[PDB]
Amino acid sequence: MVYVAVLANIAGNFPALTAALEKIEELKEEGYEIEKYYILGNIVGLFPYPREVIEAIKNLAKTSNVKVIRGKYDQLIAMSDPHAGDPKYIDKLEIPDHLKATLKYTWEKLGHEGREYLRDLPIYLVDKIGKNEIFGVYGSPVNPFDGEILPDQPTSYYEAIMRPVKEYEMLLVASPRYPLDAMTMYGRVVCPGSIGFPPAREHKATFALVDAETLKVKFIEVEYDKKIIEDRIKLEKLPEEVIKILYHGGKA
Amino acid sequence: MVYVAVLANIAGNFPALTAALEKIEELKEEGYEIEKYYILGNIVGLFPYPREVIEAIKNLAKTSNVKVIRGKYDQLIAMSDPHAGDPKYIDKLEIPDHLKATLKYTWEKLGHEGREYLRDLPIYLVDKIGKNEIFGVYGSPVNPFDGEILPDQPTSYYEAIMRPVKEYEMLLVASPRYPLDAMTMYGRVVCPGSIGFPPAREHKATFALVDAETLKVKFIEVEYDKKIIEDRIKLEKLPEEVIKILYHGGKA
Ligand code: NA
Ligand code: NA
Repeated sequence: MVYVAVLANIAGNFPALTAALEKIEELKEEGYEIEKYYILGNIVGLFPYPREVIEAIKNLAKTSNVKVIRGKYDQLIAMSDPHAGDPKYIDKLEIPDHLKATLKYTWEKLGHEGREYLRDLPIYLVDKIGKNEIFGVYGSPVNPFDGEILPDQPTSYYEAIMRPVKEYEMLLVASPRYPLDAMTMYGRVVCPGSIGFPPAREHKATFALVDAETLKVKFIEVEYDKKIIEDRIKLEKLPEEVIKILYHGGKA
Repeated sequence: MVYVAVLANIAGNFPALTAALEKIEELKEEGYEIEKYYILGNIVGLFPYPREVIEAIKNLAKTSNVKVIRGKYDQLIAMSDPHAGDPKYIDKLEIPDHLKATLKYTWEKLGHEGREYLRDLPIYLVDKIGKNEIFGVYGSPVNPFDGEILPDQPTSYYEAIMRPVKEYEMLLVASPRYPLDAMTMYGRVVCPGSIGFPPAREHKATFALVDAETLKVKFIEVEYDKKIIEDRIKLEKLPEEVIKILYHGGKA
């Protein structure tokens, strides 16, 4: 049958992304036919593989239908003056010291072409899975980049969030960080989980496959190598906090 | 020919809305074919005619194709607990004093049925005006409710704002509060003007008619009676500050 692959929060973690894409190639040998991909942010920003992540997405988009939308971290980079000489503007932003470091590094490594790529990324996902209209945004409908839809809340919580977008059958968001599939009277609120941004310990690249016909959601978890990411963080001189996030999780 | 009427920022000003609608009816008698209406927020919130504004729209929706989206003020009311006994939460919001007064007034005057109506209002407008896809939001694509797009800026300013929504031919926003029609390489950024929220002195109910085939924008200005609004403000014991905004304009 046919499913739509939904991924989110790669956050510059190339190994996690590669593991996920390879699992998908394998599932296609298992009866899954994947007509298109939805990739929610953050795309880059935390882990040291910004260029490899974008290249992998660009390559996928050439042979498959890929719709990508930017996340908070992507926007913090894209919003900078196009010909800024450095990422110093970041030191004034109200964000943790560790994020300031990774964002600066990302800004630099991306170069002008990488930064322009982020600037071309849409903010909103408006498409249909099957014959069903769906809407997608990084944070929440009320606030695209700073809004946070929490996982583990009662149906009433999700019902109120879905109301403003009740014309859509499904709302796709990245902020919950964990697999979420909440049916409400106004439609379903869904989070595919997190690809490369660990929410806690023993993180596994997580994403979702949604049935284009029935809209049912299946969540997939795939292991990836954290040691090579740890080594890269060290080699690149990034904050120890980034390693702590890798193994114990952290919030956006 | 055929046009789509675009209105924004009624802000509870029934007399202004009535004047605009009546002008539309006159233009129809003059050969203007109106296919549908787009009514961007703020619907209610500042002036004392919340119930009458909603009733006028509802009746319009009965006979014509009308799509409405909420604005900042509408959201501040809709976000409240469905069974709160008063609008006291508003006093703790970081908004000017006069707005607390008018929002609380609006909250109670709306009644449960009125507030529920705002809660059903979509946040985003996604439609086609002919073969042209369009997107609409109150503030800005980056921040739906708090985002502000300025008028009278260089093309480069609007270009950067259109880029994240470049999949659409036209972006409709209310925040500029003045007629705006800026063409960029990524599409046009348009503001129909303000229907009932004066940005300055001698304000006239302003809206736009968009050519359903050429996407050409025509702005219309209509006069309405401010004295009856002033009198209503006084009768309802609302801030003198609202009368000030009425004749000298005020900011959202
Ligand atoms: Na729905
Ligand atoms: Na465009």
